Amino acid sequence: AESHRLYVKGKHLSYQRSKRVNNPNVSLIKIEGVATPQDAQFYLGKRIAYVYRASKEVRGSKIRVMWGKVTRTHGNSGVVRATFRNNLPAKTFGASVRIFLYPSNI
Amino acid sequence: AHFKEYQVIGRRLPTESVPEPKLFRMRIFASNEVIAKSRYWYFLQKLHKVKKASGEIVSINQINEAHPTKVKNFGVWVRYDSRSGTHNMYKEIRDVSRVAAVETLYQDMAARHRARFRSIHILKVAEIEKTADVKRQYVKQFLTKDLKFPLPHRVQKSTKTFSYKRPSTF
Amino acid sequence: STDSIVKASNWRLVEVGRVVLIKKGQSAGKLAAIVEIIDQKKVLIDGPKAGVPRQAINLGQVVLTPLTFALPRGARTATVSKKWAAAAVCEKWAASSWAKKIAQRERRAALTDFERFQVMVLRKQKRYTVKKALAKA
Amino acid sequence: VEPVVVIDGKGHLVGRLASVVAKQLLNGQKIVVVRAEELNISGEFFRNKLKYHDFLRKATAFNKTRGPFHFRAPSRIFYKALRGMVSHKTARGKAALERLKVFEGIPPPYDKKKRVVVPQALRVLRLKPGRKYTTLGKLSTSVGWKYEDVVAKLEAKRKVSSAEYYAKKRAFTKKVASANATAAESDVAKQLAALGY
Amino acid sequence: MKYIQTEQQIEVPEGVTVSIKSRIVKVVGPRGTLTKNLKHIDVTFTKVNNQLIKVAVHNGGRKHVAALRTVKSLVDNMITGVTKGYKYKMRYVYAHFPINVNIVEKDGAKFIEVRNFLGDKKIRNVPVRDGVTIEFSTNVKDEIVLSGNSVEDVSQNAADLQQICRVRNKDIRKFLDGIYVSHKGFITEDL
Amino acid sequence: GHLGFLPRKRAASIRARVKAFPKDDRSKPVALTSFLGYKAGMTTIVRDLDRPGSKFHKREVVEAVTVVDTPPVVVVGVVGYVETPRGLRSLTTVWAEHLSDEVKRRFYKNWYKSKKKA
RNA sequence: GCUCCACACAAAGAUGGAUACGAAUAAGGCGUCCUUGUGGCGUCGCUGAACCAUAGCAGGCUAGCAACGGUGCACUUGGCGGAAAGGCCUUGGGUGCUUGCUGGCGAAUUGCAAUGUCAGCGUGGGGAUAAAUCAUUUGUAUACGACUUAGA
RNA sequence: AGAACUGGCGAUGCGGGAUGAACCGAACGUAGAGUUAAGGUGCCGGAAUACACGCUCACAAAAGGUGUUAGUUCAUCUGAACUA
Repeated sequence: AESHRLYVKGKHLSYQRSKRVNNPNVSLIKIEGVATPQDAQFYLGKRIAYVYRASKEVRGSKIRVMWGKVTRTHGNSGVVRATFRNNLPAKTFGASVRIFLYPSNI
Repeated sequence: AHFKEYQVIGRRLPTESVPEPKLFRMRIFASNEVIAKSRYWYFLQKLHKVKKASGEIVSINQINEAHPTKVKNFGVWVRYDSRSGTHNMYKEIRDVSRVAAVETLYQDMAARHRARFRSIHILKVAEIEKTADVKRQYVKQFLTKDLKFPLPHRVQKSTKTFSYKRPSTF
Repeated sequence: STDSIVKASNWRLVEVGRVVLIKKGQSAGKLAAIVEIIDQKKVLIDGPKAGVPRQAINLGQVVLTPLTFALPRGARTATVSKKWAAAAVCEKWAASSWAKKIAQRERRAALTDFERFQVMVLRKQKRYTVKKALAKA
Repeated sequence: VEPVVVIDGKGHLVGRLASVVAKQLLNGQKIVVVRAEELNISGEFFRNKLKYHDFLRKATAFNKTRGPFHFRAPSRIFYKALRGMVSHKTARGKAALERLKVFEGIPPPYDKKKRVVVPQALRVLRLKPGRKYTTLGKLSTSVGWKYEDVVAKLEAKRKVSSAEYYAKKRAFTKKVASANATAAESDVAKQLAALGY
Repeated sequence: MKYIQTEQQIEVPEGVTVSIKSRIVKVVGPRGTLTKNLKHIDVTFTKVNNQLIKVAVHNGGRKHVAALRTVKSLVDNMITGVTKGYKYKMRYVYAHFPINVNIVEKDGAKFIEVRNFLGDKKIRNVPVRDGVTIEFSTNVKDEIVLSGNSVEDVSQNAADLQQICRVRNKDIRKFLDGIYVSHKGFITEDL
Repeated sequence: GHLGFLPRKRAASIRARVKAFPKDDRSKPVALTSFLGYKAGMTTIVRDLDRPGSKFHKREVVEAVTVVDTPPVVVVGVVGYVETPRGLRSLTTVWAEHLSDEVKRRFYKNWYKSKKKA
């Protein structure tokens, strides 16, 4: 096919933060097409994978990934807190985060 | 909030070897029960000499609407105090119940006349059973015959951050 | 020519006996009609037909419609029903292009994946025909 | 949702459009604003002119060279009121304020791309009618921006060329939009109508 | 108080045909057609049948109806402006100082020529518009008639003449010789 | 002194530049809108003049003056400038397809060591 | 900038499509009528949730049925775009594709997930081209600078 | 001025107050998940360009407004003086 995308796309935004103290445990995620929390409830628990490049070829491929889940809803507009294993670099606020579809429970 | 309107009846306590006092009754409009009993004490201290502990309270009721789908007209006598003592006031309110009027009155008292929920004391509310007893012009503005107006320049609220439409009122 | 050019701007008008499409509530996309008017904002709506309970409403929640009929001042449930079907507004409504649209996206919503695949292959064929036939002149 | 949105300024306000363009930058959606002349502001032309001048009298005493500057071409007024809303100290903001490109008019090749609007910053929707407002290009012309006459001359060029294209296109569509009518009512069309289209 | 509806009365006589864009209005008449942009009025026009027009502010207010009634006066000034027209007779008074006013056309000017009013060695000119009929009246010495369609314009350039004549610096009533508008009225009569 | 001229420092150019031009007119001949001289020498001239009403009228007068040497000047090429809502902008420089020596010499700071391949 | 040899990259965040009148918003499009209107008739909008595109090993190899399409690429006509034009249409052949229709062979073993893919290029040393500089001279410049001449 | 009581600071972090010895909360072992106080939810910045009815065009205290909205009391057919 032309389009093999199996994953909704999204934007990384912030770490969770107070007005001053951030808490870079849990990235906050914006999801494309979710405008509302009850839309979120579908996504909670899928596997987010942040994907980027490294010019030094590591495993035989220069494309690297961090994985992680999506835990709970955030705010009324449908931000969704995700926590990766190794926290997102904060180099990327507003970079495209991919939200796969599985675990699949419907 | 949504108001609810409580019939309230004090027995206020009978003295020694004196039975069954005069069982005062009032209609208070609150948003819940405790606010009511709060008032019924509050006013009832003033309306003649008593005291909270000295008295008692018996009956409480939520008096539902009479006929909630009949559009009804009202007029209302207010006592509210600012800066100095009150000025007893009167209005007319066109709405679908007793409660809806009372509410709208509160919002209005907050919108202009600047006296808060402690201060306002409903004296009496009444439906206007015929027409033409309606003096205030803004009310009977709608009492005319064959009444029509359009949407005053419809404002649609789009739920996205982009439209391609160059939207129109229409 | 001597007839004037003043015109037209014919819009929807609040008035008794106007079917309104309620856009949010427990109705959320049904029809009712305006019994009678309270003031610049609040009105009293109902129809027993589409199920909407008769209630006050603040016009924000509700969009007017091109369709209306005739009806007394402060009518009632049964009445508004009899006048309703008497006016056959349901037929009239659904006949329109508007309601065709609402029904359209409603159904496109319900497409099963496989159904959606049907839709792919068909539109491929149909497209191919229109392209064949067109661009021959 | 496009890689690059081309946003129109006509009929918008500043503060509202500014805020939105901002936050969208901080989430990394590239933006090219266009037709800055056409922008609007609350308030009559007087009040705005006063606030701007009262910003013209803010300078630095020892020397003006690094002190408060003043900008004219509406793109730069908008740009200002926008950049106030980004943190341009950090590398976040500076990485954002690069994603924003403001123009005046519609320079190539953005004519040929579909423009969009922001429904929450439009004037027609927001401001209550019968209440004064201001057009930006005016204000900026009266604070010394000189080029307004040229801009019109260029748009009165584009709009003509535009109108030609939009003509032919529509004309073309009349074929297809009518052509489909013969492919209608056929079986396959009956189905595609039953499958929800 | 937000009046729910408001309308005022307009009648278009058979002599004139009123054609209206969205809000922009043009009157056709025997004398001349008038064009006016109402875009700043914020209001709705309706017609009953062919003789008449009602102006409507829906969901009214004070300032807003204040604008409405004025557009009543402007459609009027268009109607009465074309057929019955407007005649303003201006009068340039002098005794010792001969006044020279000559309405001349240079480059298509038709501007107005004022001199030796209170002893000037320089020519005080006034610009003029289209739609003004100028005449130096015969049968009356020391007077001039300017007429036309638009109240706005005839009294506009009439006011613009009486204010080129300002006498300051000096005694106010010294010379009540001056430039005045003697007549304010129509062309017809008996209309 | 005046704050007209700020800031203080030198004029970076040996030849000045022309910061204005007479507007234009469409109905004229093609006209040479300006020209540049070489001032050579100061001097003084006596004369008389016609100035009615002035106290020097028809009256022999003396004042110093300045002379400027003015070679008749040679033209090579044309550049039209488009107008853009930034400023003007050039399109292309053109020339005479034969140039004099000196204008060639404008394109070399070192003339003798160069290859004259310009 | 070119040529030779020796050796180094490659022969702030993508994964269908950035999908184009303008103007008012107390109003406008679209089709249509006729004389050409500030006209008549119809109709639309109340979301882009739209529209196109989309099947085939990450997209193979092969049989035809229709139809002269659609589509690629490279040759190619012609015209337009100078607001940053570098973009768009277009004409003419070939080349491949086809999913509009029906065929036949291939896939595993990557073992139940842990993207699992499909965004000519500088080095340093030669040869050559054109320079520019220091230096030298001059003086309209000048404290040093810096600047202006001349030196084939 | 010192009169008394009674708190808080002195030995004291943390959330908010754009910033602060005196203000609003809040007791400090290290961590994980949840829930709130105080304060807020245009952007800077986490959170509703939410919904609702209304008002207005940014210590000086008594005031003036042919401002504006709603009421008060007097009399005709709308007026007067005022109150908010």
